[PDB]
Amino acid sequence: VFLGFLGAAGSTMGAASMTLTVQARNLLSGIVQQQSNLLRAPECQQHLLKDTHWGIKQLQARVLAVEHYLRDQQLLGIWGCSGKLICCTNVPWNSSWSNRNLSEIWDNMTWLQWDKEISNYTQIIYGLLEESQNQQEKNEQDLLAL
Amino acid sequence: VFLGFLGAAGSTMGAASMTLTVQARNLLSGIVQQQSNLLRAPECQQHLLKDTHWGIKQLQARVLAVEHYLRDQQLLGIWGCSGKLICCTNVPWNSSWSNRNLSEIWDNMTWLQWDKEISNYTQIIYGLLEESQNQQEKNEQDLLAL
Amino acid sequence: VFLGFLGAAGSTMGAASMTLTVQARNLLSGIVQQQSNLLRAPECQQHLLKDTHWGIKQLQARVLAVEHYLRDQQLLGIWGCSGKLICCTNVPWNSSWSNRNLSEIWDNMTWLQWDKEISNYTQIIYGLLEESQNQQEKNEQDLLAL
Amino acid sequence: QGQLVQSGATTTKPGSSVKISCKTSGYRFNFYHINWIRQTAGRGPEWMGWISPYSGDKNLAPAFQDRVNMTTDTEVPVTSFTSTGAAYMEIRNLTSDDTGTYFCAKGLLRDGSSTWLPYLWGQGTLLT
Amino acid sequence: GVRYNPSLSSRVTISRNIHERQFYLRLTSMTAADTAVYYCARHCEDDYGYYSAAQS
Amino acid sequence: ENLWVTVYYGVPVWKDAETTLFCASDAKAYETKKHNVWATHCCVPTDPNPQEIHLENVTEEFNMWKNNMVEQMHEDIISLWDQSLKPCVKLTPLCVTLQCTNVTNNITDDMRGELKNCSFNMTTELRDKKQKVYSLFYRLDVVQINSNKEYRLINCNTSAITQACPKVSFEPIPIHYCAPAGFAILKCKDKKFNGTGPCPNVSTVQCTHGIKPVVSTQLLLNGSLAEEEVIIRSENITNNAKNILVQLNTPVQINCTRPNNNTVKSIRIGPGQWFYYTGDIIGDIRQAHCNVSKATWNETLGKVVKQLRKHFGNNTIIRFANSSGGDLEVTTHSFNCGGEFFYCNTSGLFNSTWISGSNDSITLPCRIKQIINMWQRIGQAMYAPPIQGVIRCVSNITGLILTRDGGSTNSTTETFRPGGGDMRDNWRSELYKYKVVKIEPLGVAPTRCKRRVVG
Ligand SMILES: *[C@@H]1O[C@H](CO)[C@@H](O[C@@H]2O[C@H](CO)[C@@H](O[C@@H]3O[C@H](CO[C@H]4O[C@H](CO[C@H]5O[C@H](CO)[C@@H](O)[C@H](O)[C@@H]5O)[C@@H](O)[C@H](O)[C@@H]4O)[C@@H](O)[C@H](O[C@H]4O[C@H](CO)[C@@H](O)[C@H](O)[C@@H]4O[C@H]4O[C@H](CO)[C@@H](O)[C@H](O)[C@@H]4O)[C@@H]3O)[C@H](O)[C@H]2NC(C)=O)[C@H](O)[C@H]1NC(C)=O
Ligand SMILES: *[C@@H]1O[C@H](CO)[C@@H](O[C@@H]2O[C@H](CO)[C@@H](O[C@@H]3O[C@H](CO[C@H]4O[C@H](CO[C@H]5O[C@H](CO)[C@@H](O)[C@H](O)[C@@H]5O)[C@@H](O)[C@H](O[C@H]5O[C@H](CO)[C@@H](O)[C@H](O)[C@@H]5O)[C@@H]4O)[C@@H](O)[C@H](O[C@H]4O[C@H](CO)[C@@H](O)[C@H](O)[C@@H]4O)[C@@H]3O)[C@H](O)[C@H]2NC(C)=O)[C@H](O)[C@H]1NC(C)=O
Ligand SMILES: *[C@@H]1O[C@H](CO)[C@@H](O[C@@H]2O[C@H](CO)[C@@H](O[C@@H]3O[C@H](CO[C@H]4O[C@H](CO[C@H]5O[C@H](CO)[C@@H](O)[C@H](O)[C@@H]5O)[C@@H](O)[C@H](O[C@H]5O[C@H](CO)[C@@H](O)[C@H](O)[C@@H]5O)[C@@H]4O)[C@@H](O)[C@H](O[C@H]4O[C@H](CO)[C@@H](O)[C@H](O)[C@@H]4O)[C@@H]3O)[C@H](O)[C@H]2NC(C)=O)[C@H](O)[C@H]1NC(C)=O
Ligand SMILES: *[C@@H]1O[C@H](CO)[C@@H](O[C@@H]2O[C@H](CO)[C@@H](O[C@@H]3O[C@H](CO[C@H]4O[C@H](CO[C@H]5O[C@H](CO)[C@@H](O)[C@H](O)[C@@H]5O)[C@@H](O)[C@H](O[C@H]5O[C@H](CO)[C@@H](O)[C@H](O)[C@@H]5O)[C@@H]4O)[C@@H](O)[C@H](O[C@H]4O[C@H](CO)[C@@H](O)[C@H](O)[C@@H]4O)[C@@H]3O)[C@H](O)[C@H]2NC(C)=O)[C@H](O)[C@H]1NC(C)=O
Ligand SMILES: *[C@@H]1O[C@H](CO)[C@@H](O[C@@H]2O[C@H](CO)[C@@H](O[C@@H]3O[C@H](CO[C@H]4O[C@H](CO[C@H]5O[C@H](CO)[C@@H](O)[C@H](O)[C@@H]5O)[C@@H](O)[C@H](O)[C@@H]4O)[C@@H](O)[C@H](O[C@H]4O[C@H](CO)[C@@H](O)[C@H](O)[C@@H]4O)[C@@H]3O)[C@H](O)[C@H]2NC(C)=O)[C@H](O)[C@H]1NC(C)=O
Ligand SMILES: *[C@@H]1O[C@H](CO)[C@@H](O[C@@H]2O[C@H](CO)[C@@H](O[C@@H]3O[C@H](CO[C@H]4O[C@H](CO)[C@@H](O)[C@H](O)[C@@H]4O)[C@@H](O)[C@H](O[C@H]4O[C@H](CO)[C@@H](O)[C@H](O)[C@@H]4O)[C@@H]3O)[C@H](O)[C@H]2NC(C)=O)[C@H](O)[C@H]1NC(C)=O
Ligand SMILES: *[C@@H]1O[C@H](CO)[C@@H](O[C@@H]2O[C@H](CO)[C@@H](O[C@@H]3O[C@H](CO[C@H]4O[C@H](CO)[C@@H](O)[C@H](O)[C@@H]4O)[C@@H](O)[C@H](O[C@H]4O[C@H](CO)[C@@H](O)[C@H](O)[C@@H]4O)[C@@H]3O)[C@H](O)[C@H]2NC(C)=O)[C@H](O)[C@H]1NC(C)=O
Ligand SMILES: *[C@@H]1O[C@H](CO)[C@@H](O[C@@H]2O[C@H](CO)[C@@H](O[C@@H]3O[C@H](CO)[C@@H](O)[C@H](O[C@H]4O[C@H](CO)[C@@H](O)[C@H](O)[C@@H]4O)[C@@H]3O)[C@H](O)[C@H]2NC(C)=O)[C@H](O)[C@H]1NC(C)=O
Ligand SMILES: *[C@@H]1O[C@H](CO)[C@@H](O[C@@H]2O[C@H](CO)[C@@H](O)[C@H](O)[C@H]2NC(C)=O)[C@H](O)[C@H]1NC(C)=O
Ligand SMILES: *[C@@H]1O[C@H](CO)[C@@H](O)[C@H](O)[C@H]1NC(C)=O
Repeated sequence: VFLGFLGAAGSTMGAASMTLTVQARNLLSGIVQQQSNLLRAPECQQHLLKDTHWGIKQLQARVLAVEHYLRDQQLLGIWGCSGKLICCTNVPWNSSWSNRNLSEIWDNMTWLQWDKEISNYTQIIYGLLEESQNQQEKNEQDLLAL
Repeated sequence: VFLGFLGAAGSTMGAASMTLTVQARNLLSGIVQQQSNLLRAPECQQHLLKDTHWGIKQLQARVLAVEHYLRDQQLLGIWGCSGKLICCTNVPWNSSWSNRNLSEIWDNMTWLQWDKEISNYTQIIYGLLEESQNQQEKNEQDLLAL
Repeated sequence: VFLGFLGAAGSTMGAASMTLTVQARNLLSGIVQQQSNLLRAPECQQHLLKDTHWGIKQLQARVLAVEHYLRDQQLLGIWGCSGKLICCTNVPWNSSWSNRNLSEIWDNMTWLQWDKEISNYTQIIYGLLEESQNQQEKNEQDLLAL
Repeated sequence: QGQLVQSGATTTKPGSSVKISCKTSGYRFNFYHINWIRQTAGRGPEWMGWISPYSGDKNLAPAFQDRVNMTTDTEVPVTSFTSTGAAYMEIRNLTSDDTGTYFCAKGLLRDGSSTWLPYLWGQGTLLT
Repeated sequence: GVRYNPSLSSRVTISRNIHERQFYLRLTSMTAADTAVYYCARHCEDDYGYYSAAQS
Repeated sequence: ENLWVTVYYGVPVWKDAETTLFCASDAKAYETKKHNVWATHCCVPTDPNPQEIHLENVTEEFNMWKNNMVEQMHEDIISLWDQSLKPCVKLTPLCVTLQCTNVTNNITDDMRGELKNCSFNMTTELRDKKQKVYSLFYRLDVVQINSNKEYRLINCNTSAITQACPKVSFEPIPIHYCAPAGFAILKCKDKKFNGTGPCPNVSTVQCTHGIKPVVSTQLLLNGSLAEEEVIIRSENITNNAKNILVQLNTPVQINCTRPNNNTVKSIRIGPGQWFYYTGDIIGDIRQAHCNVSKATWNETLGKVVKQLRKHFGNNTIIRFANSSGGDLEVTTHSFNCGGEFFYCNTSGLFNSTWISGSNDSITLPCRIKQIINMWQRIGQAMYAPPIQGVIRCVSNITGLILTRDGGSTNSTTETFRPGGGDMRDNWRSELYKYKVVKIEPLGVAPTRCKRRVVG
């Protein structure tokens, strides 16, 4: 049985990592009903968008949502993890970020307080994540210049 | 020789499966000409978008198209099939959906009447598709908690 | 040390191919600040979008940017290279396109003058790129009809 | 799901030509081939020929190669995946040995090796 | 105005003053059999069924 | 071997965010209302069943004063008001000089110069040749500019005026505010938990509950009631500076009627019949009023002062006798009923042992204005068209808007008067439980696994 959207937000990181598809779905099934415009097709043409800037304003909100999706898919793309929800990398874990052991992290902490504890070094980790790939780019570069 | 956009819609499922790139292209080359705004750049500035809500209305139509693309790419993403056009999964085929044999399906049926015959159980198959991955998520979970 | 956005535009093709992540980032960190709407959330509500079509006009510009991103990710998708920045294909290199050897290309030319020299045959190469996959589609087709 | 109706039976003396009509329904008439087969009384039944309603290409047995003319009426659409049509069969020279039961059939699959193979049959007709 | 009742078809004329916000009925050669109670009633039929709300 | 970073997409992580919400109308189409109701007829229908997903173990900080969902809703209501006022008839030429005389209040009514008889030497076109018509005006709408009984409508030298279309209705309907995908609305479901602080009990929703945009100033009307005990909301500082928000557990009932039997008159002003007015009253001349059961209001005020000394924390002299006013909107309970705008003397409710008692049900005199300046800043005023017949509406009083008079007198002074607070405070009164957050689904963590193989 599945706890529902964001159900494991108070669960251990391992339990939420088991239901990450659940959190992944609310990125799409909020935006499937709005792009549908099936219940919007007939109601006063296109919900009277003439002299109603809330209609455009509403539309701009829909744009922000798909724009955020594109930000996350871009990050998964430049880290070579586009197709997968869980991917391992080559970046070693610098201990200065967090000193907690594996058992304490995955069976004693929630993703919220973890993201709060590591929000300080997120940019650095992303930099290593954008950098580390670059050594794969370079190995492919060796295969390119023969 | 290539039958053209949606050319194999009346062909056997195997023949259309050979030209799925053709149907894939009309998702992009309708929207390349509109994002181009090259023939739109000079014609009365931005096609007079002041006091013309059809211009915004037009724009909202363009938004719906890229929004639908994002729905399909999200589904390919959460099924771990982002990079490929044909991917095999772990979900076994429950016979209650269709009792037809392989030869009758791929060399006697078109994709239209197939999609019509299985539209009843599409949501269930998607649920198994979102669920089955979750066992891969769990195998990666075993590799995570060591 | 990293030359910066588009820094290796005058460098040899090999050097730019080493810093393609740098050029890849300006697709996302221009559009992260605009979708943020954090500095836009409070300034006169939504930057007064009533009786200001520049606001909508501005929004349409943001749409064109994410639309172009979707064009490139679609092309990487239909070439089976979604997850990777460097991918090798099955298409052989027809010599009529360029007669230059590998050393002269990667250690003597920049990406600009290369793209200018090959802009003539880009569509043909894309056609082979959309076609060649189709033989992979067909191998998967052999595995489908058993 | 499909049905193959056949014309009424009739007895004509040898020497003259005749025509059999096989009306279709319950499927896409242009999708499956049309086969004509005879059951000989006193010997083994023999396949006679087949013709594509769509392609129009016809291939007959050498036992009826220059003695049979086939024609396929243009299909009449019914549903999004159901049409109706008419298939006609003809013989030039009649004899007493031509007596026997006749049937019209449709194809099994649309592609593959078993494309023109008879699958769904008609009720049949009797001759002189 | 498309049609009237066939019995009184030639003696009935219904007009519609668009801008005046009204619509009128005319009945010529009034007889004692036409003595009755008259109403004006509205109803909406949609071939499309394509509106913001449901009609009557 | 060592520890390696691993990317996780779709982690339950959120951050405080302000985003653009959108409207949603209940899926009735409101066919029984005859026009559009705050122009929210054209608004996405709610899902037949909303999905509310409880979040076990989750404790999130809320701030109803820093929610901003209030400011967004406020601007939305203002803009809807303007969008419904724009196409209607503007009474710019109607600011001609009026010759008006006083007319007697009845001998059953307090003799006041109220409802003035005004004749118009105004010409509309050449065709009119300065026609003389007469209309009934409430005293508040008109001012005596020059003597000899010469008058003009108030505001006419300051700003324009526009007439609310008669067709459009001001009745507030429930509106569910929804967030787009990638954002979320968090709902605190602890009934007793005060407005702000950490909520141990949190659920997530795609859309909020049905919030009625009730225009009010002194007392909150037709809202939602807090369960169990009533709730009292101030800011952190609490020292004569904020506006006290009160949410009741039991609703009081208030019936407001305008007994005058108004009619219609002076139709055509512009090309075609364009303007409604008040004919002579038919029947008795009675002034508008509202009753509130004296027993229930004394009980409710008692429980209020009990909870005041509760949140206060210290025994102190809490009085209600006094009340102070700025303008008109704070001395009177301003609100809207049936399309007419009522302004009521609340002094009987805010005195000291006012009962006895003296009435079965307390009665409050209410005057009526057809010229109102709610969200009309400086420039555009609105004329509410007259309503034919007698008016009578029954309202739930769910909340209150108060203000302290904090004063370091060693607990001697401490007086609470019914402020006429802004309308945003009304939105805060129903948005206290909701909050907007953005999902940051990207988490990286070490699980000592490496993708050795490439490609
Ligand atoms: C702390 O957090 C927890 C965790 O979230 C909070 O607990 C939640 O509280 C919610 C509100 O109380 C509760 O919502 C319940 O929803 C149930 C199912 O929802 C459907 O039905 C309701 C209406 O219920 C009716 O229909 C269902 C069948 O659909 C019947 O089974 C019921 O018996 C009712 O006949 C719809 O509104 C929904 O849209 C769904 O369709 C309901 O069962 C339940 O209804 C009962 O409580 C209502 C008041 O909340 C009441 O109006 C309703 O009539 C039901 O009351 C029962 O008992 C009375 C007693 O007099 C009787 O007269 C009625 O006939 C009826 O038998 C709720 O609506 C969440 O389910 C719940 N979640 C969990 C996990 O516990 C908690 O509130 C929160 N608290 C604090 C202090 O922080
Ligand atoms: C919100 O936060 C809370 C934190 O408080 C969190 O609660 C934790 O929940 C997780 C799981 O979701 C628990 O983690 C696992 O718990 C396993 C134990 O579960 C069984 O045993 C429980 C203890 O029973 C004892 O007492 C009875 C006598 O009453 C006795 O017979 C038993 O033998 C045992 O000694 C029990 O409570 C539990 O619940 C059911 O059963 C009881 C009756 O026993 C019934 O009363 C309950 O109502 C309920 O029906 C269940 O029986 C634990 O074993 C496991 O550790 C390893 O063992 C298992 C094998 O059993 C492995 O499969 C597993 O992978 C582990 O390797 C693990 O610890 C955790 O203990 C809770 N922590 C608490 C309660 O403090 C919530 O889940 C959070 N929720 C969200 C949504 O985030
Ligand atoms: C729309 O729907 C219709 C359905 O009616 C569909 O038509 C089907 O089309 C598919 C292919 O697109 C066919 O499937 C394959 O057909 C192979 C046969 O093709 C050759 O043979 C045909 C029969 O010729 C017979 O008669 C001649 C005498 O006239 C004789 O010499 C031959 O030996 C043979 O007995 C023939 O019609 C066909 O067409 C060309 O040639 C003829 C002359 O022969 C000419 O008149 C035509 O104008 C045309 O030029 C061609 O010669 C069949 O073999 C194959 O089965 C296996 O064999 C091949 C090896 O040959 C394998 O490669 C293959 O993979 C298979 O394993 C398969 O069945 C199918 O039969 C059609 N069905 C019909 C017509 O009912 C349309 O394609 C659909 N279109 C769309 C866009 O959806
Ligand atoms: C814009 O375009 C220009 C084109 O003009 C381009 O310049 C090219 O830059 C690339 C690299 O970015 C060069 O490619 C490599 O250069 C390697 C040589 O680098 C060393 O040697 C240089 C020559 O020094 C000679 O002279 C000194 C005496 O002064 C002597 O001691 C030396 O032994 C040698 O004989 C030198 O200029 C260079 O620069 C530093 O050092 C000098 C002092 O030596 C100092 O004065 C400078 O200020 C600076 O500090 C450096 O010392 C070359 O070896 C290499 O070829 C192979 O060898 C190396 C191993 O060394 C391998 O690692 C490598 O992979 C190769 O296999 C390669 O050729 C290229 O030569 C430049 N071309 C020129 C200058 O014409 C810019 O980079 C472009 N910029 C952008 C952004 O696009
Ligand atoms: C807080 O919540 C309360 C909830 O009650 C709100 O109070 C409600 O306010 C609304 C809007 O102000 C009221 O709706 C009005 O109801 C009136 C009831 O009138 C009845 O009688 C009328 C006359 O009866 C005669 O005619 C009818 C045919 O029409 C015959 O069947 C009948 O036998 C008689 O011969 C009827 O016309 C009417 O149908 C009722 O039966 C309505 O009169 C009124 O319509 C007026 O207003 C419309 C909107 O502007 C306008 O379009 C119309 O043309 C007309 O002018 C309107 O529907 C609720 O009645 C009222 N609830 C009550 C009183 O319990 C409250 O407003 C809300 N907010 C606040 C701040 O308090
Ligand atoms: C468009 O369509 C309309 C009807 O659909 C046609 O109008 C009809 O015209 C016919 C004539 O062709 C009318 O029929 C005749 O009406 C005469 C007048 O009837 C009125 O007046 C008498 C006397 O005052 C009343 O008693 C009666 O109730 C009517 O009020 C009758 O005098 C005629 O009767 C005689 O002639 C017929 C043959 O025509 C004989 O059979 C009779 O026994 C009798 O001798 C006859 O009934 C008909 O009434 C008209 N329709 C209507 C509804 O009134 C139009 O002609 C047509 N358009 C065009 C251009 O033609
Ligand atoms: C607010 O004030 C208005 C006044 O502007 C009131 O409206 C008036 O209501 C009174 C009733 O109290 C109306 O008077 C009655 O009108 C009836 C209807 O008259 C029309 O219909 C008849 C029949 O077809 C026509 O012949 C006639 O010309 C009208 O078109 C009459 O039938 C009544 O007469 C009967 O009753 C009286 C006693 O009431 C008897 O003395 C008579 O002999 C007869 O038996 C009566 O005249 C009056 O017409 C209304 N005014 C207008 C302008 O229409 C509202 O009622 C009031 N608001 C509320 C809520 O009450
Ligand atoms: C604001 O004031 C209004 C009055 O103008 C008030 O509205 C009324 O509230 C009562 C609730 O006490 C409603 O009556 C109930 O309605 C429900 C819904 O249909 C029924 O299920 C109820 O029947 C059951 O309960 C009765 C006892 O309450 C039993 O006797 C009965 O057999 C059933 O078991 C009951 O009828 C009433 O419908 C409304 N009035 C209108 C017009 O809607 C409102 O409650 C006040 N506001 C607040 C917040 O309380
Ligand atoms: C709602 O109640 C909470 C809890 O009492 C109030 O927050 C408290 O404020 C006091 C004084 O500043 C602090 O001592 C407490 O530590 C606070 N507790 C919490 C949980 O925040 C809050 O100010 C009240 N909000 C109102 C009255 O609007
Ligand atoms: C005021 O409140 C404090 C804290 O609750 C308490 O210790 C003190 O006794 C109270 N004093 C009075 C006079 O109520």
